Amino acid sequence: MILDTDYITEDGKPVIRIFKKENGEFKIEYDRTFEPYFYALLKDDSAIEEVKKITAERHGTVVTVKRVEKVQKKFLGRPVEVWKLYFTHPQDVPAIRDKIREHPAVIDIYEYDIPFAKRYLIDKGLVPMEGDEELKMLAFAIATLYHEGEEFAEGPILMISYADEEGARVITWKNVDLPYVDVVSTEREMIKRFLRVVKEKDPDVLITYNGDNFDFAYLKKRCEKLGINFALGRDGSEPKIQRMGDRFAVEVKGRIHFDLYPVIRRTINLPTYTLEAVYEAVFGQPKEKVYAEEITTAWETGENLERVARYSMEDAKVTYELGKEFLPMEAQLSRLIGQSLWDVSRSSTGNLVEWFLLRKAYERNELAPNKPDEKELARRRQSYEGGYVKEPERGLWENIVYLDFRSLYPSIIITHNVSPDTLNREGCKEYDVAPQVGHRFCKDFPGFIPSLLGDLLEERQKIKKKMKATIDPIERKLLDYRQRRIKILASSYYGYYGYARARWYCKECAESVTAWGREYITMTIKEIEEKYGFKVIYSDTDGFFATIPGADAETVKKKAMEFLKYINAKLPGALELEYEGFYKRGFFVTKKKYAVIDEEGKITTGGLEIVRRDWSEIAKETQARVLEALLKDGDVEKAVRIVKEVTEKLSKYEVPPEKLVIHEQITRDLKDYKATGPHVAVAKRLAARGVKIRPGTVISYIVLKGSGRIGDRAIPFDEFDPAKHKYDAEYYIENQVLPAVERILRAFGYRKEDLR
DNA sequence: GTACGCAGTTCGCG
DNA sequence: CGCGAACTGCGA
Repeated sequence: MILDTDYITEDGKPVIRIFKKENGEFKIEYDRTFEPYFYALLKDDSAIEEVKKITAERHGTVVTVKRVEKVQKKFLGRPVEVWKLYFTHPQDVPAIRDKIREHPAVIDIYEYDIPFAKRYLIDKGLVPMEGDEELKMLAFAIATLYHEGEEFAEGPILMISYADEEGARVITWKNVDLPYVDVVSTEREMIKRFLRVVKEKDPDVLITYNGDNFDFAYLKKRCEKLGINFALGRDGSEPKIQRMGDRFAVEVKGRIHFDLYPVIRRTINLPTYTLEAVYEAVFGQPKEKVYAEEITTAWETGENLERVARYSMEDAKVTYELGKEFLPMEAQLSRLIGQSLWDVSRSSTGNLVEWFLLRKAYERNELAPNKPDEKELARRRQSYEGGYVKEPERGLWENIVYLDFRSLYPSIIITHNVSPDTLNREGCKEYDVAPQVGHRFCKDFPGFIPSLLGDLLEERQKIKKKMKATIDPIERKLLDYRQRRIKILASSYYGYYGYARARWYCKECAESVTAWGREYITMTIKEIEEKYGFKVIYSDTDGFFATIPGADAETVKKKAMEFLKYINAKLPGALELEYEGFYKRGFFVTKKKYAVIDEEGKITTGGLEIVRRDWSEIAKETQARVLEALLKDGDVEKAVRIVKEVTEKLSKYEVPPEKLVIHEQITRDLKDYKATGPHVAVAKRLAARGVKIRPGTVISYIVLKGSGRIGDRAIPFDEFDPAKHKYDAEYYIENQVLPAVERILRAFGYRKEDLR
């Protein structure tokens, strides 16, 4: 099983290292034969003699083109002639590529920003994370001494906890009477013992929760301050801190540093992403938080260090448990994308699609388009029309079916062969024509993306079959993870077409896909109303709710089935409308806001405050209980009484302040805000106290009693002192609970004033 | 990764 | 000094 690749330099030459786990043994394979390269498109072949002479400078050393070769390739499916330019070292390419591109005989250059070790995995056809190999994992976490207004890692690490299958332990340099605590004499001795623990356990994976931006950078700054060779790598190297975007990332050679934080952010939508919140959300068990101030107090007074050590131990333990849950998933993603787990677990959706496409392009001798430069990026900022949203027939409805298309956009892409290499391609004998926008797509050969998308959907169907028949539960689970990742990838192509930084960006493809989608959904709506007497209540992009006014439940279900058989004989190719469910009652608030209940009593909602992080729990729980009284009990009067009891508890300050927390993430640098709201005002006061605030930080605040701007009265919740602070009961009644429920109950004649 | 949509905060204008 | 526009977050 391949775990990772990198390269080192030997006498000026790159040597690829393939880190492997085969039959339980860590192994490094070395490859000295791989040459870095990129491509140049020339105005005339004779010009290669001049291009060959171009030089540049690296670390004082002259950079030259090593060797050149004319190759034939395809660009968007058309033959093209380019020159492959070879170099001695991969660091030669960034040094020289601009001077070559700028040459007057060079039209353009291609595949010039592909990192050498990832180039290697593609060109050799190697796939990471294949095989039945069991990886050894170890989570760890640190606890530190913090003083307000200090510089990063000015204070010592107090505890290092670690956990694996055999349990969890805490190393610390004060005496703590717990059986899982190992006591050492100093911070230095604690770090050194932790190093020895890692070396002795020799894990394949190190699991952290936010180790990329806290724990490893803290350990490095302490190791520097203390003069410790932080030799975590299997080659004896120290952890490598890399800048990645607005943030950092930490790699450990010969291991995989698995930081759960970016994995969870792009996998689960949660109100906050504290370790405690993620743990409870995933396993349903509570984890108590101990705050820095309590840690510092406990360390400085020596009082109650057992609480701190238990917190530290639980940190490592739940980090291990979350690692066990999420690593096999990401490992299947790594295998599907064909790049290392380290890279893939940290990569955005668009980047994941692009690396998969780069590999498929290589396999098909297709030269890759470049990422856009600044000019082209500005060219690509125009938008296009999206999905169809019908204005709902607002109110309460009965006996509702929901019908939707199976993977509408992937089905359109495959059926109509929507791809940049088929778009308006001349000389074909069959075309499909996008409605409204008019773009033509040739059908004479599978387009690059349709062909890949069809293979993905097919393989996903084969995997589900093998799952049902396999007796190995491990294989079945890993197959499950793979088929789920394939589905996600399949559903990512449409958005990637519209992604202005995409190599294979194609606005014409994107808007053809949404144009066909609008046509298919509005055609279906028109047919079910005109030929089957349904009334469509609401529709958004790829499905609709409908009923037959005055018909009983079984008539609506039967007639819906008859309509499906009718309509699906009219839909071409992969398009398929399906019966998604039957709902006894549904309430439609506005576009994108509804709630329905099935015949078993389960309520599902779209777009309602109940799922939003920026609405307080008191409002969300009140909305949930109202929806229960209406859809499940038909008891409007009960729902009204519920809102009144809630507002009465807020008025008497009887609601627990925990239910009053609002969460809103910071989306940009604090400097770039044109307007300041509550969460921005709270972020700025925190940052004014030294607190790191980056895009993606979730501000969790509560609104206190007073007047003026809400922003002026908002404090972070973990500063809420129930004696020094009184929350704004009128705000939570008037701006949170009542708005969330008024838009529902007004359909029955009530206004806000009747709900207090 | 995309477009479409609601709606709460804040501010400024007339 | 009510009303709307800008800004903002997050919801197929």
